[PDB]
Amino acid sequence: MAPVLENRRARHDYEILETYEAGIALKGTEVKSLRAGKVDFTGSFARFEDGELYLENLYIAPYEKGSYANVDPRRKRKLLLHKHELRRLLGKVEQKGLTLVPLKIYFNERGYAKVLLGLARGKKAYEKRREDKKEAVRRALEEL
RNA sequence: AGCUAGUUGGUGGGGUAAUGGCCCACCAAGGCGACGACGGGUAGCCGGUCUGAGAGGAUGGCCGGCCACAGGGGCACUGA
RNA sequence: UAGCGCCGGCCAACUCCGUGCCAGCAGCCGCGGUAAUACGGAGGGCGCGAGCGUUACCCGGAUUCACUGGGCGUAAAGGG
RNA sequence: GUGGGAGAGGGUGGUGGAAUUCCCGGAGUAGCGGUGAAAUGCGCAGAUACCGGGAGGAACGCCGAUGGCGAAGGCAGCCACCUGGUCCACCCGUGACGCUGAGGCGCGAAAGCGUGGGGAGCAAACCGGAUUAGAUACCCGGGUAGUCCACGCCCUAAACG
RNA sequence: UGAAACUCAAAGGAAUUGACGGGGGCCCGCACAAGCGGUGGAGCAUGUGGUUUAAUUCGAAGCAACGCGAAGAACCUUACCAGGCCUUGACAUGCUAGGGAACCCGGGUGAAAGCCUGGGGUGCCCCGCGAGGGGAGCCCUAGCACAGGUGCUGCAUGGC
RNA sequence: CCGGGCACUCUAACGGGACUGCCCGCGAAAGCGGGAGGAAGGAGGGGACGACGUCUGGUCAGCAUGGCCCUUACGGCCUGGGCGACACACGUGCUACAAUGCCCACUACAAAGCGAUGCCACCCGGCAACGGGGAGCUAAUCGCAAAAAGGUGGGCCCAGUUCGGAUUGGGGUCUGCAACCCGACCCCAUGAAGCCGGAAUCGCUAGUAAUCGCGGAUCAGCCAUGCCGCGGUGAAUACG
RNA sequence: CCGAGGGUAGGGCCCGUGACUGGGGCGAAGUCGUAACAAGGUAGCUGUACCGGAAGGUGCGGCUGGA
RNA sequence: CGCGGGGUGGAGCAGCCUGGUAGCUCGUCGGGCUCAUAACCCGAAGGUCGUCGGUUCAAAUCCGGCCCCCGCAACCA
RNA sequence: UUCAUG
RNA sequence: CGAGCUAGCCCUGGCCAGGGUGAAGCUGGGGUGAGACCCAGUGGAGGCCCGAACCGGUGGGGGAUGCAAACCCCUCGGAUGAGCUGGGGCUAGGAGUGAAAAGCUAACCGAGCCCGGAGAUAGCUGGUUCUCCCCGAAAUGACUUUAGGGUCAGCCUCAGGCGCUGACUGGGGCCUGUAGAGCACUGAUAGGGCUAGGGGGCGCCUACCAAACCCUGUCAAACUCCGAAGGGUCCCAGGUGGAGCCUGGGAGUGAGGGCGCGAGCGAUAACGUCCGCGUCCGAGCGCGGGAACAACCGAGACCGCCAGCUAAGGCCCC
RNA sequence: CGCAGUGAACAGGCUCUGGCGACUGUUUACCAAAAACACAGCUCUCUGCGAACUCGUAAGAGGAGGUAUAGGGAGCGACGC
RNA sequence: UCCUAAGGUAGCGAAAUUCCUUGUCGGGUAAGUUCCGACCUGCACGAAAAGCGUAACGACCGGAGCGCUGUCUCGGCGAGGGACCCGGUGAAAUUGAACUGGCCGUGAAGAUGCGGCCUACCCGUGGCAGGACGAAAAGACCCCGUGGAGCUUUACUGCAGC
RNA sequence: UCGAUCAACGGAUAAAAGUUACCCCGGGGAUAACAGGCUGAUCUCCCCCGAGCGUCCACAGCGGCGGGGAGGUUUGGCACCUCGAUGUCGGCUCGUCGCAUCCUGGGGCUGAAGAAGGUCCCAAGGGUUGGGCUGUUCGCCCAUUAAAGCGGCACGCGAGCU
RNA sequence: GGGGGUGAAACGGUCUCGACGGGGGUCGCCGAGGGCGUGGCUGCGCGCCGAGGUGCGGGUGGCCUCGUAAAAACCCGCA
Ligand SMILES: [Mg+2]
Ligand SMILES: [Mg+2]
Ligand SMILES: [Mg+2]
Ligand SMILES: [Mg+2]
Ligand SMILES: [Mg+2]
Ligand SMILES: [Mg+2]
Ligand SMILES: [Mg+2]
Ligand SMILES: [Mg+2]
Ligand SMILES: [Mg+2]
Ligand SMILES: [Mg+2]
Ligand SMILES: [Mg+2]
Ligand SMILES: [Mg+2]
Ligand SMILES: [Mg+2]
Ligand SMILES: [Mg+2]
Ligand SMILES: [Mg+2]
Ligand SMILES: [Mg+2]
Ligand SMILES: [Mg+2]
Ligand SMILES: [Mg+2]
Ligand SMILES: [Mg+2]
Ligand SMILES: [Mg+2]
Ligand SMILES: [Mg+2]
Ligand SMILES: [Mg+2]
Ligand SMILES: [Mg+2]
Ligand SMILES: [Mg+2]
Ligand SMILES: [Mg+2]
Ligand SMILES: [Mg+2]
Ligand SMILES: [Mg+2]
Ligand SMILES: [Mg+2]
Ligand SMILES: [Mg+2]
Ligand SMILES: [Mg+2]
Ligand SMILES: [Mg+2]
Ligand SMILES: [Mg+2]
Ligand SMILES: [Mg+2]
Ligand SMILES: [Mg+2]
Ligand SMILES: [Mg+2]
Ligand SMILES: [Mg+2]
Ligand SMILES: [Mg+2]
Ligand SMILES: [Mg+2]
Ligand SMILES: [Mg+2]
Ligand SMILES: [Mg+2]
Ligand SMILES: [Mg+2]
Ligand SMILES: [Mg+2]
Ligand SMILES: [Mg+2]
Ligand SMILES: [Mg+2]
Ligand SMILES: [Mg+2]
Ligand SMILES: [Mg+2]
Ligand SMILES: [Mg+2]
Ligand SMILES: [Mg+2]
Ligand SMILES: [Mg+2]
Ligand SMILES: [Mg+2]
Ligand SMILES: [Mg+2]
Ligand SMILES: [Mg+2]
Ligand SMILES: [Mg+2]
Ligand SMILES: [Mg+2]
Ligand SMILES: [Mg+2]
Ligand SMILES: [Mg+2]
Ligand SMILES: [Mg+2]
Ligand SMILES: [Mg+2]
Ligand SMILES: [Mg+2]
Ligand SMILES: [Mg+2]
Ligand SMILES: [Mg+2]
Ligand SMILES: [Mg+2]
Ligand SMILES: [Mg+2]
Ligand SMILES: [Mg+2]
Ligand SMILES: [Mg+2]
Ligand SMILES: [Mg+2]
Ligand SMILES: [Mg+2]
Ligand SMILES: [Mg+2]
Ligand SMILES: [Mg+2]
Ligand SMILES: [Mg+2]
Ligand SMILES: [Mg+2]
Ligand SMILES: [Mg+2]
Ligand SMILES: [Mg+2]
Ligand SMILES: [Mg+2]
Ligand SMILES: [Mg+2]
Ligand SMILES: [Mg+2]
Ligand SMILES: [Mg+2]
Ligand SMILES: [Mg+2]
Ligand SMILES: [Mg+2]
Ligand SMILES: [Mg+2]
Ligand SMILES: [Mg+2]
Ligand SMILES: [Mg+2]
Ligand SMILES: [Mg+2]
Ligand SMILES: [Mg+2]
Ligand SMILES: [Mg+2]
Ligand SMILES: [Mg+2]
Ligand SMILES: [Mg+2]
Ligand SMILES: [Mg+2]
Ligand SMILES: [Mg+2]
Ligand SMILES: [Mg+2]
Ligand SMILES: [Mg+2]
Ligand SMILES: [Mg+2]
Ligand SMILES: [Mg+2]
Ligand SMILES: [Mg+2]
Ligand SMILES: [Mg+2]
Ligand SMILES: [Mg+2]
Ligand SMILES: [Mg+2]
Ligand SMILES: [Mg+2]
Ligand SMILES: [Mg+2]
Ligand SMILES: [Mg+2]
Ligand SMILES: [Mg+2]
Ligand SMILES: [Mg+2]
Ligand SMILES: [Mg+2]
Ligand SMILES: [Mg+2]
Ligand SMILES: [Mg+2]
Ligand SMILES: [Mg+2]
Ligand SMILES: [Mg+2]
Ligand SMILES: [Mg+2]
Ligand SMILES: [Mg+2]
Ligand SMILES: [Mg+2]
Ligand SMILES: [Mg+2]
Ligand SMILES: [Mg+2]
Ligand SMILES: [Mg+2]
Ligand SMILES: [Mg+2]
Ligand SMILES: [Mg+2]
Ligand SMILES: [Mg+2]
Ligand SMILES: [Mg+2]
Ligand SMILES: [Mg+2]
Ligand SMILES: [Mg+2]
Ligand SMILES: [Mg+2]
Ligand SMILES: [Mg+2]
Ligand SMILES: [Mg+2]
Ligand SMILES: [Mg+2]
Ligand SMILES: [Mg+2]
Ligand SMILES: [Mg+2]
Ligand SMILES: [Mg+2]
Ligand SMILES: [Mg+2]
Ligand SMILES: [Mg+2]
Ligand SMILES: [Mg+2]
Ligand SMILES: [Mg+2]
Ligand SMILES: [Mg+2]
Ligand SMILES: [Mg+2]
Ligand SMILES: [Mg+2]
Ligand SMILES: [Mg+2]
Ligand SMILES: [Mg+2]
Ligand SMILES: [Mg+2]
Repeated sequence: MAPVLENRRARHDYEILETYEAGIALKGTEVKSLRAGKVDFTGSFARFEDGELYLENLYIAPYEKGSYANVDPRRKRKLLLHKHELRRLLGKVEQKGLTLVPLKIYFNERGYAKVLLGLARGKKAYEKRREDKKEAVRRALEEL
């Protein structure tokens, strides 16, 4: 029921080489909050641990109908890919120096949520500032 | 930014070791106030101490002087 | 018995490793994004040493309340 | 003080023409208006332009300026009245009467407000026309308060040299 | 008349060098204008985006990437994917060392590579009519340092 | 083709020639407007040439290279596939959409080139691509080679056509161990879209644009219509 | 009589708090316009009034820190 | 609870005439412009016409009736 | 003389 | 005809005890250049304040055939004003007057009262006065500005004429399409088999997820291949009865109701409502039973009788 | 001197707020006195005087022996905005 | 984006207006459907049928405190005038006759009167009011009347006036 | 032969709309609102079947889908008495009754260790509070209580009152 | 206290919009996770009972030798 979400800083931070419509296996209740918009990806990507992907460190609120049936909210959820795609990205992590970041969590005609993963390079826009006068002149005094 | 009505002054007392509205009677309208009265906040004050180039700024612990307090407040007695 | 601070500049004393805008540092400027003399450790150094640092407070720097010792066109400031 | 001087200094009272609008009459005919270009609008109900007469309001072209006066605001047709400031000369008189001034008091553009009056132009608001993505704006048509007078308040300003 | 809380490490004045201007002046270039022929319409070729894919290798991204690196992709190229495989290896040597030392011929398994496999067997250092032994190139085995990377980073770089 | 021979065109060295050099007008001078002679004019026309630096431009995938990472794999070998896929979009080009055009024949006219495991003359065979002999060339000597557009005179008759040549089927030749993904051509069928193009946009100031072919590179073949060069015909306009 | 203290009633000053609200600072590369600085594409700023989501616009006047 | 009024493109709406002839703005997709997004320009495309049953040759059109939405009433006691 | 933003 | 109440106005008289606040002025002072202004005093202003008379009537209580067809008590509002009030006067009926309520206008005003038209009209309610005897309804249809009324027909009576025709029955002959029942049609249908179009991957393909057929099942007011009881009509008969048919006079009635049966509406509710066939009450509750009780059961009251037999119902007593 | 001194009688309960109406008034005689009506004030409109308007068939009268700062009507109802 | 002539401005705002509604928060109270202050998805405020304020004022209306109290928990006592007794004068509305019990039924559907039972000597006086569908007013609400008025109007038709 | 949405269609006028809470008259229980009645759809109660819960186990407690009643207190339906009047909501006052019980007294089961409680059977003899808000019955609360009963009696009660 | 409504969207008809692991099943040859294997093929099969060996030997039970009976230490302390 939720619209397309946004990984705001990752869309505006990492260069998206290509995408995948991945999948998430929700571990039992973390559904309606993601169906109402409670998701914040800041400090999260999708990390493998030697066989499979987990969407790491994603904070979703435990739903308030479960008065005591809450879940640890920022966890590593079992992401879903294909198997050749999965071992492909498992290779590509060590081939190219990537980081695998989500872009959105959008729903399909089966009424399911799919986390749109995407590749990174870094998109290094960070300006290493040119040297001010009071360091260039003491480097020049060293050069004297 | 006005304040004060024992407030300001006199006379006559009373009390005090003693002057004094220190307190009481009667009369007189006075006393104070932008040189900061009144109200509020803060504060023991000073020799000093610290700092400062000096002027000054801060501070008043210990030591020394003085006031005030002795659970808060009032009150006299005794006695120099 | 020798420790504590500090080593980007101010401020005396610099390399390596680990970290990768994270963990963290910080008094200001700012460092941190994969070669970090600014973070964490080691080496080395510097300062002080039974102390070294931090904090708060005060004075100095602050000529930044200017009496010594500032200004007022445009900088804050001329009153219509 | 004596003699003058210049001045949009201020206030009162008149007064003059141009121009705008409106009215009235004469003529007039298919448009005028408007912009960068248009439409809105005004117009065959005789509009625009043109002539003549009248009303009435406001500002005063040229002179006129890099001018003058005023303490500041400001102040501009001309006349008269009342009146301030200021300057020159004479060196005539007073004999330091001086200067600045917190608080005061007065003046204080323009806007604004009150009570009347006046209302021609201009014109916030407002309505329309385009404009533009949108336009609450520029541009254009209209259009009230206001602008104006008198009294009375407001008392700010890039009240700046 | 006129605060503080809180916040900022600046706010700001003049001036300089630039950049910019829907600012000016002057001057220019196929920049416009004047022309002629095109593209965009169509079919194809090639390159690219995207999608697909097991992979559709990667890089280039306004001008200044897009008939470009690619002045030759059936395999080679090929870096990619799939599968068969090999491990100090296609290679550069250099060491310890039983071995074979230069090398030729095939057979079998196999998609090929690879792996398994049998017949001829070295002048020379040499003391040699001697048994031969130290032992010099090269080559295979077991190892060693290492080779290798079209893996990343052209904001760490040279070069261009 | 030579016998005689080099006159020339040429070839490729070395030289000259063009500099405001002359003269006039303007002008302080530089220089400008013009003229003459010259083959040429006021940088004669083109190249190569691209400053200090910017875009933290591009390339670690041409190489070199610091750093980090893989080291029975991210290395290495091979077979096969892909790099060519396709719902579409884009960029650059090519052919087109015709009668100034197209088809067949015939005859001209270039420079630049490039070739001993190559270019292949000239025959024979095959309509043809090509195949079998084989001449010459170590190449101003032989070859690619035909030049095309032009011209000649025959066709077509404004027609989606004798325009167009995409597509698809069939017959084949070469290269290569190998043409199915995916080669090039040849031939015979096929004959589509397309009848000058939206909003926009590009190229060009003289041998330029336009049109036409040729060569080369890499290369077994080739994707080539691309690129790099060469010449043939050869404009309009630039008021400003 | 005065008298500390207590009460009552009403003042003053200061402080905490108060649904809600007006603004203010400050966040993350939010939305919305483009007001300013270039004749900021309507010269700007200010007084004041009115209006307008909003910067702002317009009127009257000033100023030049505009031509 | 009863009247009457709508249902039409992603949304907002014209409509559709006895039934046969369906569109408009914005949005959309592709292009063009732009350094890039806006804006603007060019090509189209999109709809079981509220479901359902009815007479009809044929329904979106006309007749019912049912579901959502709108506007009304729900008065006298 | 038009025309908003990174 | 009334403004003798009241509402307003005109003229002319009256009335308002007493206190209190302290306005403008005026006087003096402060101030200033002059003032504005600010103090004190003085003054006496007011739809000013408290408050009696007076006017009014706010809240409550009493009163309620009262003391009174508006009162009394307590409490209140105004009380020098838009005041109150005496006298003299004006205005009058769709008109006056109104500080507005449609209030007031002679004790009841959305149009006074009195007389007259006028014995208005009343589809309405009431009421209708002696006796006996005979016969005796209806509450239905059509139409109504009609629904409580009326016209006509139906039912009723009277008189006359006609003379077995009448209700009822028997015999015949028909008509019809209800109850039943059945799928022959129009539809709805349940299970199984067969098999056209969509759904599972869809190339032929896969469960009654699905037409027609097919056996077996059913249902219908708007279905009938059938279809009775009956009912209607005609004829031939029985039928002498407050039977009929016709003409004329007089009507009443057109609010019906219960019960039974057939149905509708409702809920397979109502002493519900609307019909059809009756019946009964209406008008027979007059009587018996039902405990009582119009319509249930029995039965049609001319009168009498201290006779009898009986119906429904009873038989222990009441 | 009383418990008590307007010693009896007459003789205000007050405050905080909020609505509505500015206020004082006036009304529904005889169930409503109010948040109604009026009210000064505000604007609109009409009327140049044989005035509009009103009453009356007409004269005539009110208007008014008034004259736009005046009358008639309508609305709102002090004041502030 | 459609419609309009135009889409409600300021100021108010669950209101004398808010249906849902006791909106939802606050405040007061122990507890507050009312009150006050707020927020405003205002069925349906809103600018001279004026809007929002407003000091004074009000026999207005709403809500709180304080004081005081028989208003009340919850009543009590006492006086006076009636009431009650006696003497005097002595009305009234109403009235079918009444020799007028209660309950279960029943009946025009709410009985003293009918049936069954159960109580019950005849007659008063003072009382309370439950019944006699008590009285009063030929319902004042509703309906019918082809009634009647008042009033309105872009009902119809006239007339005044113009 | 033509002029009728004279369609209110056997056609009142050739021509006609509203309102009355300012009302008035004649009438009606022919015709409503209150109440009663008949009914019992709805409402309240208990009653069957028992899927299914209740870890297990239909039944301690529950009880789908459905069914059968009772009671007349709700909202109604019907219009039968009353419109020549049956005064009408609530409160006060006084009560009285029913049981389908809220306590209290008994008791059964219990998923009843004890204390509690739940549910069901008997059981009206006695109770069943004081407040805040609202006109309120009813509710929401406040503080209690052993419990703060559900009703009827013309939604008891106005010839008793407000 | 009841009526309405959702707390993943065709008034049914499918699938984890496809994939990830966790459960189970299918397919094959890969010959082997395990193994009955299985016949063309192709033997004389060598363990007891035993003692010993390298530079001064605790180790090392057959890591080797060998039959009327006897041979070498592949490593460890290693002055
Ligand atoms: Mg940064
Ligand atoms: Mg940086
Ligand atoms: Mg710096
Ligand atoms: Mg002493
Ligand atoms: Mg003293
Ligand atoms: Mg100092
Ligand atoms: Mg003390
Ligand atoms: Mg003490
Ligand atoms: Mg002493
Ligand atoms: Mg140093
Ligand atoms: Mg970290
Ligand atoms: Mg540190
Ligand atoms: Mg690193
Ligand atoms: Mg480092
Ligand atoms: Mg300091
Ligand atoms: Mg200092
Ligand atoms: Mg000084
Ligand atoms: Mg400044
Ligand atoms: Mg200044
Ligand atoms: Mg003047
Ligand atoms: Mg001057
Ligand atoms: Mg002198
Ligand atoms: Mg002004
Ligand atoms: Mg004003
Ligand atoms: Mg003014
Ligand atoms: Mg517009
Ligand atoms: Mg004004
Ligand atoms: Mg001023
Ligand atoms: Mg100002
Ligand atoms: Mg100035
Ligand atoms: Mg100035
Ligand atoms: Mg431009
Ligand atoms: Mg094209
Ligand atoms: Mg084309
Ligand atoms: Mg690419
Ligand atoms: Mg390029
Ligand atoms: Mg290939
Ligand atoms: Mg290949
Ligand atoms: Mg080896
Ligand atoms: Mg880096
Ligand atoms: Mg570079
Ligand atoms: Mg040249
Ligand atoms: Mg590298
Ligand atoms: Mg790379
Ligand atoms: Mg290299
Ligand atoms: Mg490899
Ligand atoms: Mg390629
Ligand atoms: Mg092309
Ligand atoms: Mg041709
Ligand atoms: Mg060549
Ligand atoms: Mg040959
Ligand atoms: Mg050659
Ligand atoms: Mg040649
Ligand atoms: Mg073209
Ligand atoms: Mg164009
Ligand atoms: Mg070539
Ligand atoms: Mg190529
Ligand atoms: Mg953020
Ligand atoms: Mg601006
Ligand atoms: Mg701007
Ligand atoms: Mg601008
Ligand atoms: Mg402008
Ligand atoms: Mg400027
Ligand atoms: Mg505004
Ligand atoms: Mg602005
Ligand atoms: Mg404006
Ligand atoms: Mg459409
Ligand atoms: Mg729609
Ligand atoms: Mg009503
Ligand atoms: Mg333009
Ligand atoms: Mg623009
Ligand atoms: Mg923006
Ligand atoms: Mg008379
Ligand atoms: Mg009067
Ligand atoms: Mg005086
Ligand atoms: Mg007085
Ligand atoms: Mg008075
Ligand atoms: Mg009275
Ligand atoms: Mg009084
Ligand atoms: Mg009074
Ligand atoms: Mg009084
Ligand atoms: Mg009289
Ligand atoms: Mg009247
Ligand atoms: Mg009347
Ligand atoms: Mg009358
Ligand atoms: Mg009569
Ligand atoms: Mg008559
Ligand atoms: Mg009738
Ligand atoms: Mg039947
Ligand atoms: Mg059938
Ligand atoms: Mg049929
Ligand atoms: Mg029949
Ligand atoms: Mg009738
Ligand atoms: Mg009878
Ligand atoms: Mg009987
Ligand atoms: Mg017998
Ligand atoms: Mg007294
Ligand atoms: Mg009043
Ligand atoms: Mg009255
Ligand atoms: Mg009053
Ligand atoms: Mg009254
Ligand atoms: Mg007069
Ligand atoms: Mg009013
Ligand atoms: Mg509200
Ligand atoms: Mg409320
Ligand atoms: Mg509360
Ligand atoms: Mg209350
Ligand atoms: Mg409203
Ligand atoms: Mg108005
Ligand atoms: Mg108000
Ligand atoms: Mg009052
Ligand atoms: Mg109260
Ligand atoms: Mg009492
Ligand atoms: Mg008796
Ligand atoms: Mg009875
Ligand atoms: Mg009897
Ligand atoms: Mg009684
Ligand atoms: Mg009665
Ligand atoms: Mg009656
Ligand atoms: Mg009638
Ligand atoms: Mg009348
Ligand atoms: Mg007429
Ligand atoms: Mg007629
Ligand atoms: Mg009719
Ligand atoms: Mg009346
Ligand atoms: Mg009235
Ligand atoms: Mg009754
Ligand atoms: Mg029942
Ligand atoms: Mg049942
Ligand atoms: Mg009952
Ligand atoms: Mg009835
Ligand atoms: Mg009645
Ligand atoms: Mg137990
Ligand atoms: Mg009881
Ligand atoms: Mg009752
Ligand atoms: Mg009563």
